[PDB]
Formats: sequence, C-alpha cells, structure tokens
Amino acid sequence: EVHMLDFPNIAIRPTELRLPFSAAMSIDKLSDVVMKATEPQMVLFNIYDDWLDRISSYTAFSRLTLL
Amino acid sequence: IRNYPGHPEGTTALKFLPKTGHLILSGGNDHTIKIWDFYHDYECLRDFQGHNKPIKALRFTEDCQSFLSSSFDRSVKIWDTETGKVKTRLHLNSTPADVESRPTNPHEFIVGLSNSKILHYDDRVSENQGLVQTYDHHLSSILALKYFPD
Amino acid sequence: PIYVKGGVWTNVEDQILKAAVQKYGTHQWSKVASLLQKKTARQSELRWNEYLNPKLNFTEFSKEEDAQLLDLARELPNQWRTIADMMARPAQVCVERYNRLLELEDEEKEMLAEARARLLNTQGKKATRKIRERMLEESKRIAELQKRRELKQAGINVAIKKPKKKYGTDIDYNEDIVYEQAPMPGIYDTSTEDRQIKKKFEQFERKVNRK
Amino acid sequence: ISYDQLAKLSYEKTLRNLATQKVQKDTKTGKITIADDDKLVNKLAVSLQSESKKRYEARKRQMQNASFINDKNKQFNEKLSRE
RNA sequence: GUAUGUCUAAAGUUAUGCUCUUAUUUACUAACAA
Repeated sequence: EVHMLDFPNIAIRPTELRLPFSAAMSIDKLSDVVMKATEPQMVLFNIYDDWLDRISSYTAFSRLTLL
Repeated sequence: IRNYPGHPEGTTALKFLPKTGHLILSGGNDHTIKIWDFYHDYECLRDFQGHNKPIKALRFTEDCQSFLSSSFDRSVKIWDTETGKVKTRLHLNSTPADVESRPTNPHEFIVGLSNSKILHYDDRVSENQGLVQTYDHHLSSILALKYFPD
Repeated sequence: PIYVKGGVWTNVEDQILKAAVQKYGTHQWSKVASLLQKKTARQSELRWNEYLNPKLNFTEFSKEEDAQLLDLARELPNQWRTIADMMARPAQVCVERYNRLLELEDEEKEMLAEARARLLNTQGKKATRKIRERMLEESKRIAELQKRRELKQAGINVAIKKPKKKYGTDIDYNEDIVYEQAPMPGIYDTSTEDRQIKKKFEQFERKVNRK
Repeated sequence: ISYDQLAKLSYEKTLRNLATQKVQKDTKTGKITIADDDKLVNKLAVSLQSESKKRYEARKRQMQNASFINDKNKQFNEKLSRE
C-alpha cells in the first residue's frame, strides 16, 4: 500500500483465497535458478508455455494451480 | 622402501594421476612442478611455472589432461599434462591454500582462499574471467576442500 | 502432554529425589521438583519430610513406647503432628500404629538419563561457555601454528601476531621481565653462578632452536 | 605434631641420608667468596631432585587409589569421611 | 530483538562386537512460519 503510493491507479486486491505459491519455488528449474543467482537480478519465465499455445490462459492456470 | 630425490627445497605436494594413473606429479617447495612415472626408470618432464612463489596444492582433472596448481602470490594456474601451455590465473586477492576441479566435468573448477571466499571457474567461464558463484559461509581460511565423488 | 501433577512414588523416582536432595539440599524444592517430570515441588518436599528422609525411623515401638503413644493420645487428642514430635517419629506412621493398637519404563529411563546428566553437570552457563571458548581458542591457536609452521617449511618466516592488546598499559611478558623484583643484594659473591646460569640459558635457547 | 617438631624430625632424617655416604672476603666489596667443592654441590642437586621426585611419585601413587559426582567432590567427601 | 564480545580490513627486517540401511521418540534450540 505504501510503495504503491507512487501511482494511485494500481488497485490492490487482498485475496481471501490462499493460493499455493510457497511450493511454487520448489519447482526444479526455479529452485535451480534461485540457487544460481549471484547478484541483484531478475530472470523472468513463462510459467506455462505450451499450455497457452494449446488452450486459453485460464485452463493453463487451473493445471498450474493443481500442480 | 625405495627412494627418489625430487625437490631439494622442503615442502612437497605429491599426487598420483587418477584411477588409471601411471604418473607421479609432485610440485615441491622449490617453485617447480615436476613429473615422474611408476616405472622404476624415473623420467623427468618439468612443468615450469612462471609465478615466483612455491607451488602448494596440485590436483588433476577427471580427464587426466589438465592439472590445477596453487601458489602463495595469489596465483592459480591450470596445467596441461604433457605440453603445459594452457589457461592461467595470475591475479587473486592473496593465496588460495587449496583448489579442486570437478570429478565429472573438468570444466568446473573450485579455488578456495585465505579470505574465506570460494570461487568457481568453468571452461567458458575461465575464458570469461568470471565465477558461476562464490561461497561465503566459512569465515576463517579454508585450506581444505574435496568433492563428493559424483 | 502438559497436565496437573500428582500420582504415586515409583521407587526409581524416589531414588532420583534422594539424589537431588543430596545434591541441592533440603531447601530448594523447586529444582528437585523440576528434576522429576511427574511430581511437584510441594509433593517432593512432603515426601522427603515424611517418608524419604533417613533421620526418621520406621522401627516398631517398644511396650514402653506404645504406652507413651497411647498415653499421648489419651492426653493430646488427635494432634498427631505434636504427638509425632513427642514420639520423635513421623506422624502418619504413628497414627497407623495407633490405629493398629486400638483394634512406562521408557519414560522412567528418559527422566533417569536426564537426571544423571543434570547431577553430573554442575556449572552455570558462564562456566560452560568459558570452557567452550577455551577449547575453541586452543583449536584456533593450533591452526595458526600449522599455518606458521607450514610457511616455515615453505621458507617464509612469519612472526606470530601479538594478542590485540585490550588497553594502553597491557603487558606482554616476553618483551621484558614482568616486574623484576631483584634478589636481595649479595653478601656471598654470585658472579660465577650468574655466568653459569647465563650459559645454561643460552644453551637452552640454542637447544630449542635446534629442536 | 607441630611444624617445630616435624622440621627437626625431617632434619634428623636427611642427616641419615647424609650419613649413608675455605672463606675469602673482599671487605671493600663485601663479597664473601666461599670457594667450596663443586662435586658436593652437584651431589646436593641430584639428591634434592631425587628427594622431590620421590615425593612427587608418592602422591601420584596415592592419587591412583580410586557418593560423589566429579573428581573434586569425591575428594571433598573423602575430606568429610576422614573426620 | 538486543545489550555485549570476538573477527576482518595488505604489503614482505638483510641467518646458513562393528559397518550399514532406515523409521520413531524425547530434549534443547531457533527474531524461521503459525
């Protein structure tokens, strides 16, 4: 809320529904990359690639959520 | 039982080649790395160093083609077995007391320092003059390291 | 599980309590209670007072003693602590006699191991910490020596760093004599002796160097 | 036994250990050089070391003889038990 | 989380019965999460 005061248009959403993203970092390659990191850097990824290609994003996200 | 006079200056760092290893690599306190065989006819092929200080920790790669070397003047040097013309690391903070390369891929290469900061150097990363990543969870001089053999 | 204390005195438990009493004495009942995972402070103290203390007695009463007892009952009506004191016995036992006259192991072993561990560990954290630091210090020293020695072997002579002196007037005792309080001035002459001892010293130094 | 008696009695003993087997003064300096036999002083040194050594080993034996917790307590209970 | 306490912070002083594999307890600890 405080660091979003730079720009007021960005609404905040407190999720009532807890999503598992502690376990998100226990995906193999992710954890690997985390360990690899040597400095203040970001290394983005497409959390689902082929799934997008096949089906809409929501479908992909359901699978991801399950995983 | 049987002898061989190698390095007239005191300290030495004698090590064989890996598994199928007919060779006796030494590198003493007389700032000169030397090469003798298991066959009683002890044949000398001296891998001369360049760096001023004596050579401390000598170890081979899994390939048996390049052996690492550490000295007191912040100088690690990789050394090709028979030829000896090869990648070089003249510059560090101060002496790395112990060094070891990876037992599965000769590329990765750990050097361990007195300041207690440990350093990677892959083959392309030795070309880069960089590190894959450092370690800093020991605080005293480490002088001691070896890989879990896998 | 946490719970309200009580129960019954298992013999092992009793023994443990006795040991504690030997250790900590008859007025630190909290500590002794703590030593017993089941039993309370109050419980413990009571037990010690009533059953466990060796300066009690449970020998049977002589006929004279019986007379004394029952006479006391007749005269002091059921003030059995007073009566007990008069007898010189513990009170419950006395009462019982009077009445007569008128007519699991894993857990136990856990507390045992813990107990013995405690009783054989008799130092405040300051002590433990201090000895820890001492051994660590020793280790550090030997490691340093190994470096220094290694370098000597290697041919680089490194003088051992002084202790980073805590204050301005902090003393190194090898620099010069501690507080040379000299001997009392010589009545008998001492010159030859001085020489001989000097030689011995220098010789010793030489030996050490060679060693 | 007082330290009076125990001194004289120990004096008497070491006299039996003896019974087994010149002065020059520079008065200006005050230095009283008693030149005496260097062999006898050496015989004192060796004997006195041997006496102290004998005593030193005597404790070592008595220490290795055997209701306590640690080294000190065992002895402290021994200090109570002797009474 | 602290008091507090150590540590580092670079220039070379002239000598020749056991091993093993695991699963369980209990304890302690934990400015780590609940």
